[PDB]
Amino acid sequence: QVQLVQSGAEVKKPGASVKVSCKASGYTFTGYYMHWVRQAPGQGLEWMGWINPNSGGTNYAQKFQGRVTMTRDTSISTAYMELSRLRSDDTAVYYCARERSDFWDFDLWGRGTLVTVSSASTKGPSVFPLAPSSKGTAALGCLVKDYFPEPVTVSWNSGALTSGVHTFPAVLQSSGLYSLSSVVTVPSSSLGTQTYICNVNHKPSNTKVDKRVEP
Amino acid sequence: WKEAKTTLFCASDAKAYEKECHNVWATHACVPTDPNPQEVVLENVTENFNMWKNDMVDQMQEDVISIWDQCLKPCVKLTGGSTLTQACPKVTFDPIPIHYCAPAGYAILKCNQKTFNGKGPCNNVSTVQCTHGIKPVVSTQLLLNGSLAEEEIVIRSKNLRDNAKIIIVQLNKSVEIVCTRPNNGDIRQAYCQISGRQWSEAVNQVKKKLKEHFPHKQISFQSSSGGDLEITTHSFNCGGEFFYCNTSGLFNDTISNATIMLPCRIKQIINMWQEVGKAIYAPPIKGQITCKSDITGLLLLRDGGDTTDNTEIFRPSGGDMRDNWRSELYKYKVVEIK
Amino acid sequence: EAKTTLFCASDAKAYEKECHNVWATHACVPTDPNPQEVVLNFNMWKNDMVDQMQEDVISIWDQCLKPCVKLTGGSTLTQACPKVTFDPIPIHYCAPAGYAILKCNQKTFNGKGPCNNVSTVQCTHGIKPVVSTQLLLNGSLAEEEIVIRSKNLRDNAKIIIVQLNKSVEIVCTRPNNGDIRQAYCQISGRQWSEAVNQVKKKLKEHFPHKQISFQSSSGGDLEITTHSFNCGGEFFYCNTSGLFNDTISNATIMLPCRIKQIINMWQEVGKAIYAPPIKGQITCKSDITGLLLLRDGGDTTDNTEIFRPSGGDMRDNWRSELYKYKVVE
Amino acid sequence: QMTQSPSSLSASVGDRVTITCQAISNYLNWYQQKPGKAPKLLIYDASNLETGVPSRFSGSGSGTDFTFTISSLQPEDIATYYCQQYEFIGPGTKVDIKRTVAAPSVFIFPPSDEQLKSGTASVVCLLNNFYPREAKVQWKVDNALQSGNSQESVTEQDSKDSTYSLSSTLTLSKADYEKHKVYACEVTHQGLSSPVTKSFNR
Ligand SMILES: *[C@@H]1O[C@H](CO)[C@@H](O[C@@H]2O[C@H](CO)[C@@H](O[C@@H]3O[C@H](CO[C@H]4O[C@H](CO[C@H]5O[C@H](CO)[C@@H](O)[C@H](O)[C@@H]5O)[C@@H](O)[C@H](O)[C@@H]4O)[C@@H](O)[C@H](O[C@H]4O[C@H](CO)[C@@H](O)[C@H](O)[C@@H]4O[C@H]4O[C@H](CO)[C@@H](O)[C@H](O)[C@@H]4O[C@H]4O[C@H](CO)[C@@H](O)[C@H](O)[C@@H]4O)[C@@H]3O)[C@H](O)[C@H]2NC(C)=O)[C@H](O)[C@H]1NC(C)=O
Ligand SMILES: *[C@@H]1O[C@H](CO)[C@@H](O[C@@H]2O[C@H](CO)[C@@H](O)[C@H](O)[C@H]2NC(C)=O)[C@H](O)[C@H]1NC(C)=O
Ligand SMILES: *[C@@H]1O[C@H](CO)[C@@H](O)[C@H](O)[C@H]1NC(C)=O
Ligand SMILES: *[C@@H]1O[C@H](CO)[C@@H](O)[C@H](O)[C@H]1NC(C)=O
Ligand SMILES: *[C@@H]1O[C@H](CO)[C@@H](O)[C@H](O)[C@H]1NC(C)=O
Ligand SMILES: *[C@@H]1O[C@H](CO)[C@@H](O)[C@H](O)[C@H]1NC(C)=O
Ligand SMILES: *[C@@H]1O[C@H](CO)[C@@H](O)[C@H](O)[C@H]1NC(C)=O
Ligand SMILES: *[C@@H]1O[C@H](CO)[C@@H](O)[C@H](O)[C@H]1NC(C)=O
Ligand SMILES: *[C@@H]1O[C@H](CO)[C@@H](O)[C@H](O)[C@H]1NC(C)=O
Repeated sequence: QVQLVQSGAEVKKPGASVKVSCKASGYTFTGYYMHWVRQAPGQGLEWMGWINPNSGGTNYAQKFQGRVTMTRDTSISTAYMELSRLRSDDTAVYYCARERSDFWDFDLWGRGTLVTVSSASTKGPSVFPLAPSSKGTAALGCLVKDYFPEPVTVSWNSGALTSGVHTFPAVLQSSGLYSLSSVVTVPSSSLGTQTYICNVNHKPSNTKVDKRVEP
Repeated sequence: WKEAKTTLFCASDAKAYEKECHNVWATHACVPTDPNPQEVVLENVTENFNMWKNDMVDQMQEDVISIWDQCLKPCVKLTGGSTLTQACPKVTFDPIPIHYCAPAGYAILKCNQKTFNGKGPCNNVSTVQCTHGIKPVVSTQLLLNGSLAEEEIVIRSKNLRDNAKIIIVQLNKSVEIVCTRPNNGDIRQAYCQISGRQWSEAVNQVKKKLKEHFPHKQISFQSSSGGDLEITTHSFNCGGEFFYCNTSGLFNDTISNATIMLPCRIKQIINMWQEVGKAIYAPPIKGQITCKSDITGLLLLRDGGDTTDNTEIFRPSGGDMRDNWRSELYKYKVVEIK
Repeated sequence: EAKTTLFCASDAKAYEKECHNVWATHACVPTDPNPQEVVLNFNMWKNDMVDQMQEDVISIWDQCLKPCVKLTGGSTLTQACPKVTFDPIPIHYCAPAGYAILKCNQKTFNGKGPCNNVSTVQCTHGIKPVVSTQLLLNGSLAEEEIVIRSKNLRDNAKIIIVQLNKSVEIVCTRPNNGDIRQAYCQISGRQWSEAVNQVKKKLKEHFPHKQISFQSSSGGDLEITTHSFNCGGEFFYCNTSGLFNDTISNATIMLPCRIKQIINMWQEVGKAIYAPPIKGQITCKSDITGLLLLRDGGDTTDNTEIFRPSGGDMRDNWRSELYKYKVVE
Repeated sequence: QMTQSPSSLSASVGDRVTITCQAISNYLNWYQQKPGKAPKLLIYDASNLETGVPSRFSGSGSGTDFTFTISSLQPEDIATYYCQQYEFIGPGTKVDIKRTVAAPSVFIFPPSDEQLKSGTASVVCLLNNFYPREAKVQWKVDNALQSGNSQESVTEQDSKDSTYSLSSTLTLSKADYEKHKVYACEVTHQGLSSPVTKSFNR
């Protein structure tokens, strides 16, 4: 309704550029300044700058001066953020946000895009079933193994099944490749009765999987 | 042409009148240098080189043992079987460039590919009689007074995925290092000077080249894990005296952009590289002992096991001097012309 | 006295793989079972026989000891370098018909002067062509007393060849597998210490009122500054610092040696490179029968005359064996 | 330059939770950021409550000293809280819930025939919905302890029932895997009076 939709997660070699796009819907784009804020993994929030859609005029934090470029396309209500000369400490989640008033109250945020600065190289996940044979509540799941980079999203039954789902954080293997599990506890009675499919999506490799998890 | 293995001969510019030990060894061991040598380029041609199985490397090793057998005679040599006493004369010691040359009917191929990693096919090839002048500098951790890479830093290893196999680094720009024991105080105490800005920049360039071979990981430089002191320090010989230098200030993730001082000791009790054992040498000569040397390469060992912070840790190492010769002999193989 | 070509005879065996035999059979006739000695002024320094043998020994080595590379200023030469079984065998060099070989039976011939007890023989005795420096190996000993021989003792530039009364044993070994070039020699310090005094003593007879000192080599090619020889096809170079020492140990004496692939040739001016040493234990037990010494020149400090080991001219080695022989027509 | 205190705090449901931010004024805004999500603005101009936000959150300010209060901590309030003035943002305050000990359910998963055909074997032990966070899983193969063999991962604190879940993963080559028969994981938690063990036969 009133929304900011950003581009998908990225991986870029050090020294390269990344561009993040932010598309605003449900308000007058020209009316408010758009800001970009980044957040390294596990850390706090860092302001990068703002852009005026009327002017296209920009203000960038000194830390990023000369490395960041904020442009906009008022025709399609889109703001772009481009960071150049990426260094590994630039790995973070990037957010676009609307300044509502000259309180600098950011009432509206995009869901945020992960940018992994890394020399190489994308890998799709292998998706293995975590079958359940033990017993009145049974557990089943999906092992999403050996993928790069973050992130992967996992759902169950195309989103119909949500109660009792635990998608764990990925652990970074000794191979440098990530790995995670998604589990769900279900009624034991269900196991013969109902189909269970986990839906694994890894956009950085455009890998998408539907995996039926069988007894 | 045709790869083959034989006995090469050495040439050098040693002078019959010179009392220095490398000269004295060479005047008997080596013939004089050809003032104008003939190098025959092959245009487009392909040959396979293996720096890790190169009979030329094994020959220089036997040679440097022969030099040290004559130059650096220890007072006491300790072998598990025995303890031995002998004459301990001090000597004049300055490594001199050695050429290794092919006899009649054989040639030495030279790879001209500017950034050859050393095991594989060579794009540009030439035939020569002799290698360039190689100084048999014995050292650990830092490679001294050698040759630099023409284009960009090169990393060379027998097996990069195998942490236990040494990494030979060739630098793009040499970095100067000066170690001095001032005139008499503790006569064993000495020091080394390095430009932190130049060394810090050198580190980043090798770190960046390393990251290409481990794209996943971040790259950390750290002090030696442990072992014999010969390896845990930057160990070398200057004017017959054995220096052992603390490179904690060199292999550091946060290096000072200033002049760097490394502490050194002149050691009389050493572990031999030539053979397994211990030697005791005479106390140092009097006066100022100084070596101004060009750091042109590195010898690193990568840590084994699972990486804690998704970091790969590299620490200075060494000990098998054949690797020192490989750093210079990588681009040559002997072939028998037919 | 006349100049001619002698011919050699030996105890060579046609079936033997050892190279001195192999060379001897094609080059050399069999030993005479029935030798004749008929009792009836010489120069060992001006003897054509020595120049002959030198050519033979060169010839022997050319066939037995082919280096992998021969380094000459003009050129490099590369050839087949096979390891071989190497043990010098005694050679008899004999006069052709119409010629005879005079033999000095003199009790103690200095080798330049007149010999009184002379005999005629067809053949010389069996001489092993041991190529060596500093120490003379596997040769003949003096019958009566240690003998000093020189073209001129007053001229320090002339080599001094000493022939021993009683031999001293020397064992040099490279043990079975460490540095494969590393080797050692064992000599009885007591035996050698006595020998030195008995040669130091003889020397004081020619240099009265002077003390006799032994010291290490003054300098030169490595072949000459060390005791160099060939043992089982491998070239030994041994540090005689412990031998030429005014204060020799009564105890056992150990000399450091190296097996060397690069040598300076005595056959000709140049360098030869030989193959790496064979596997296994390499040992030579030899009898030290003579010395090659050089006397220091100049005004004497401390009234001592200093002597140092020398060599290099392999002809001097043969002169130690051919002194008592002249060729006659 | 922005200060925030405390760094983290544990609190029971219903408690009064107070956070402090230290900076001239104005202006000051408070954000709540839950795990994996973007920040959500709660308090603007120091004291003003954003529309549609529960009345339980509030903010106060005097001069350059500010405070943010949850009057009655609810389970869905697990988040980090950030004060901000213009560009600058406080390091944030992590607020998590304190609750009655809960035992974990335990489940174990054999490696799949899919994964085997590729030559590696991952075995997985699950600890489900427990509290406190502290927990200890150790792997037994044929009564043999293992070390460095496994990795584990923990969820964020659950917004409804305030529990945690934990995954521990055993990896080893198909070769090693078939050199043994009985695979077990042993879970030790304050909720479990005797440590539980789950296992299966190859
Ligand atoms: C990496 O490579 C680098 C370069 O490629 C290496 O750095 C090189 O290191 C070598 C040394 O290893 C250097 O060459 C050496 O320079 C020495 C110093 O040279 C200067 O000083 C001389 C004397 O100084 C007095 O006299 C002058 C009057 O002429 C006066 O102006 C001055 O103020 C002072 O009072 C001066 O005359 C020179 O011209 C230079 O200015 C130099 O002394 C070295 O000579 C050594 O060694 C050579 C052979 O290399 C011999 O010919 C010499 O005789 C001398 O040897 C002496 O020292 C030995 C060891 O102690 C003895 O045992 C010798 O027998 C000999 O001792 C005799 O002489 C003494 C008097 O000096 C007597 O007291 C004794 O009893 C004996 O008679 C040599 O040339 C290079 O300069 C240097 N290059 C660079 C760029 O810096 C680096 O080492 C390498 N690192 C590694 C690890 O390989
Ligand atoms: C001196 O002569 C004897 C032989 O007369 C040599 O002894 C030979 O030694 C070799 C190895 O060195 C052995 O394998 C042979 O069995 C020995 N032969 C005999 C007949 O004993 C000795 O090596 C000679 N020394 C030198 C320096 O040539
Ligand atoms: C060994 O020989 C070298 C030269 O041949 C000489 O300088 C050295 O002094 C010798 N050994 C001893 C103990 O003197
Ligand atoms: C040297 O090589 C490095 C690669 O490690 C490269 O980054 C640097 O620019 C090079 N510089 C020169 C002058 O060759
Ligand atoms: C110096 O080297 C020693 C031993 O090589 C090492 O333990 C030490 O950490 C180094 N210096 C410092 C200041 O640590
Ligand atoms: C080594 O590391 C410490 C910090 O770990 C730093 O303070 C010191 O200056 C460093 N020295 C050099 C020479 O890198
Ligand atoms: C200067 O030194 C600091 C550490 O004191 C270091 O972080 C920085 O990268 C250095 N920069 C250069 C250009 O040397
Ligand atoms: C050998 O000769 C020396 C002197 O040349 C003499 O002193 C010694 O007695 C002699 N020994 C024998 C047994 O003839
Ligand atoms: C030779 O003399 C030196 C001293 O001049 C002495 O140390 C050594 O023991 C002697 N060696 C022998 C074998 O006599």
